[PDB]
Amino acid sequence: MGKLTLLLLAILVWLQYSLWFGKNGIHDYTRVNDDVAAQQATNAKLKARNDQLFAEIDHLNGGQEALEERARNELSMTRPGETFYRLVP
Amino acid sequence: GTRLAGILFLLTVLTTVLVSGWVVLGWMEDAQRLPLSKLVLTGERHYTRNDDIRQSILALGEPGTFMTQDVNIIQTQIEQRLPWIKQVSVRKQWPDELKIHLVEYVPIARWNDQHMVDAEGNTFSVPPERTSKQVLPMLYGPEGSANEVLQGYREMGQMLAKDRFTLKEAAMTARRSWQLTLNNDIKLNLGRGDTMKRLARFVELYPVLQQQAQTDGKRISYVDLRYDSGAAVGWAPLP
Amino acid sequence: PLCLFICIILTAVTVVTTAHHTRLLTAQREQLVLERDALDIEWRNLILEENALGDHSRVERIATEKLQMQHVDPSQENIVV
Repeated sequence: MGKLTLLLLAILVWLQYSLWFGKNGIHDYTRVNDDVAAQQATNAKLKARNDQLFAEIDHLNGGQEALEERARNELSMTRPGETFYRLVP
Repeated sequence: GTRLAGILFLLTVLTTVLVSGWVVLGWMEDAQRLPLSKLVLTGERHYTRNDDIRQSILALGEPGTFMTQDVNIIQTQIEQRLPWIKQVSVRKQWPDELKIHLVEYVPIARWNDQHMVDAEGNTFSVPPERTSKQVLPMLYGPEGSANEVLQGYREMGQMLAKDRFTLKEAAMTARRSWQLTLNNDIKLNLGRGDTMKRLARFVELYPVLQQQAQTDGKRISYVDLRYDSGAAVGWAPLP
Repeated sequence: PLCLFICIILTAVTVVTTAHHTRLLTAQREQLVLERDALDIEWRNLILEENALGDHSRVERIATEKLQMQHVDPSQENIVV
């Protein structure tokens, strides 16, 4: 009678609890998914940070647009035939 | 006497249903087996043409019918052949009728002389004959960063448009350096640093750059802005 | 009844589907830690290569190699805001 129903009813109740908690359950999937999302978001910025620097390193060892800017921005030296203007507040 | 009427009244109506159902079946069996040679293009089409959808749907090498055609295979084939379409929605209607809904990309700039980019940052390609009439800015940059250069174009463009300038080209390098091109081929060689404050310096410096260029009868070739509160200007003879 | 018995089946399958997908994310979370360590080490060696190439004594050495001259104060037009 009701014992046959109460048996399979309590099994589904305990089976629900093991789905939410425990190992690799719902909350484990939720917490790990949040961590994996934040890591690949950070690794995307780091990879862009490394690629942007590697691109300049490519133009540093006798390149073009990474050595002339350092000559202009840091050493204030120009090219011949270029009128140099200076802005003062 | 009355039951014979009710029998005949029911049998005749029964006969009229089957006979009418037989010719209706004949109407629906000799019509549902057709290659749906019709086509309805409902949408704002500016680049795609009526012959483009027809030629692309028959490029599969098979004239599909009604019950023997998957719309998911048609919408994908339209996507694989028309890069300027954003959303394809091909649907079947009746025995010999089709419905294809198309949505195109609205180009606001040109990406690497061969592609285009819209406002939402999406990239696509259009043949040069269907877009040569458009006067659009030409954005350059490394692959995958069309939206980033678009953010720079707007920010540098809104400031430049304040003092009635026209930003024609905006190029970015893999190391994130900018080199703008204005009207009359005025190359603004920007740098990797504070780009907006270098560009704002050229705006304040320009009234003096032009009044000196007319003194010697020279043309502004390029204005290098890779300094701190400074700028080197190259010249060229005017034609 | 035999109606709730099938919910056990639907839940047991959900457990396997949830556990299988979770152990895949754990293997990827560990791989992202190894990727970040490789990026940082790559980042460290890159900023060291920048100084050996961005050295002013080396920058000025090659700047004058392609016809560049230091800024001269007399030929420097000044403009006030």
